[PDB]
Amino acid sequence: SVLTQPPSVSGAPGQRVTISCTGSSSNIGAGYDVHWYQQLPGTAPKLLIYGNSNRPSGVPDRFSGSKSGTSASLAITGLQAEDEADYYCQSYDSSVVVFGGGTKLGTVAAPSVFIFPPSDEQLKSGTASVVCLLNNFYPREAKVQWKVDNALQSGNSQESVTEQDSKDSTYSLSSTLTLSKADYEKHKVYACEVTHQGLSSPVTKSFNR
Amino acid sequence: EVQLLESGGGLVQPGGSLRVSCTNSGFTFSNYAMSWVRQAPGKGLEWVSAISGTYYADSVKGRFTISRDNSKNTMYLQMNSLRAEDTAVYYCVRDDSYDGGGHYGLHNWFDSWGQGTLVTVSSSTKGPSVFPLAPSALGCLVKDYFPEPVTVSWNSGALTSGVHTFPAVLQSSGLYSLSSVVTVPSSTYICNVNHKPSNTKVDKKVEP
Amino acid sequence: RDCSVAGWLLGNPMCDEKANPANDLCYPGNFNDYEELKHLLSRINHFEKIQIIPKSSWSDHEASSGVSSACPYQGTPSFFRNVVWLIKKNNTYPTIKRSYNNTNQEDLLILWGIHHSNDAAEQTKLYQNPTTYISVGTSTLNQRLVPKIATRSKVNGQSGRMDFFWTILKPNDAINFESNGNFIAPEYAYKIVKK
Repeated sequence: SVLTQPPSVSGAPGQRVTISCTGSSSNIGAGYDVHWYQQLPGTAPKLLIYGNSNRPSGVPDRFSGSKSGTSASLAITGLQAEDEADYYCQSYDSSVVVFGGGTKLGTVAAPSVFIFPPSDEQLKSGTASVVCLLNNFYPREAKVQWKVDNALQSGNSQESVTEQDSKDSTYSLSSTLTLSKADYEKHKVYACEVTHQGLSSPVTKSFNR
Repeated sequence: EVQLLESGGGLVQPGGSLRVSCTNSGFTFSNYAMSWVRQAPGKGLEWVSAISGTYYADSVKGRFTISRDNSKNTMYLQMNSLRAEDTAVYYCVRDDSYDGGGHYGLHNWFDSWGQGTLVTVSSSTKGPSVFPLAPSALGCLVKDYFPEPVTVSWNSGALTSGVHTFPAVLQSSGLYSLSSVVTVPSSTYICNVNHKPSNTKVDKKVEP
Repeated sequence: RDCSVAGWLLGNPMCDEKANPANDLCYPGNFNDYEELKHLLSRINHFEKIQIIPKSSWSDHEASSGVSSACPYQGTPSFFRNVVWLIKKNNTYPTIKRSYNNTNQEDLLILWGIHHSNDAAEQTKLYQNPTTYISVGTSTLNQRLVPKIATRSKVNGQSGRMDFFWTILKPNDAINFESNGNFIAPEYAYKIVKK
């Protein structure tokens, strides 16, 4: 199921990016075609290219496959924020089917930051968790700090990050700090400190019990 | 629309059995070959098997069985012996060929893709807990469920405005947790939550 | 050997006179003027096969494309070895300009083919162009072809048809193919010595 593909690309709007899909002389050194698939993040694959150069309808003219020897290439001209997906190439080898390993993909925004206290119901249940929100920033590299009375709390959080949004093209991240309610209520101040690229003097949002 | 529909998937134990039908309308079933393509969590696609006449990838051989009924215009995949690594969302797929009326898989592509139905191999079941993240952006969080998936709607579900439904976090508890949030500049709103295979439907109105 | 006549020339992956053969034409469609050729097809005391146009001559179209369930070789879809089925490239089927002057002082056996389809959306799938043609000429003869398109049965599992044609290209002469679609070009040809 693996041909070969680069892990991820990066590009700028309107610019051109080239997607390689390599392979042995066994499969693409055979002459079997290469097909591509554009699969939106949390959706089925959509047939992108077929027969190495051809596209079905609903597909833009900004997409062109080019097949060369044991390799093949997906190119895109006139980029858009609608084009963000995982791009896989498919081909056959001694039947079966083989796939690429896929390839993922500009103004700097400062992330809108928030901090959300715990619920009530979550308390009488059992333990308690605390969530910090960062909305719609670029770039992807970043960091979040949980400061309890300045104490940098390590061990207590897992954080998930949203795949780049379609039309704005901006990520968002929720950091969830999971605790034990007993070990929770002692102190008062609970913070979130965020350093972005657009930063200036850094930002820390918090609250009191 | 042209509808590929795969139904009946959920939690199975290792060494279990699962029969997944793909349900079809919009064309003539008998006139096309069909396939199954599966995608594991955080992974790409892997050919499972196809039928016009049956073909199978190597990882599934002898423990998977592909079967088509054009009388009822559906097709199955019988999965027994199922281990662990078999957990993937299952897309029922259309095989489309330059050479037309061919029933042939050899070289053709996949134009039409199913919606997908997640098969999970593990034990044991669960259902989530819905607590609000409350304002002076906002939304609610989902704690402690199993298996995946859940699904988050908003205000009866018709809201696409600044909404964020996060990637689920498999926790230390071995129980997925996550958050769905919305956005807004200044100032009743409910998130509508279903985790289907606990038979769970919950919706909680949010406000401070 | 196992084959018929025509397909054996076209190359017909299923075979490497014969009364009533298993494999004549693996893909359906007509055969234009079988009979005539048959007669002077024998009376040949000398024979060999050589190339004229490789698939590598075309940069503007997608060359190795058509191979079908109707023409497999050991369970794998293939095509008449010597004929070449041409598909659009990059969503585009530029009109073909190609000519072959016979520099050999020995004569030449020439054949080519036309693919008939059913739906014109399906025509749009392969050749991209709704209305196509084929026109060829040598010296005496000038041919003009158009695909007939409505719908059809399943013969050889296939709903489409393929008509093939033949000629004899004199030495120090040429042959001129013109098509923007629905065309099956040659690859290898036959040197012929008559009785």
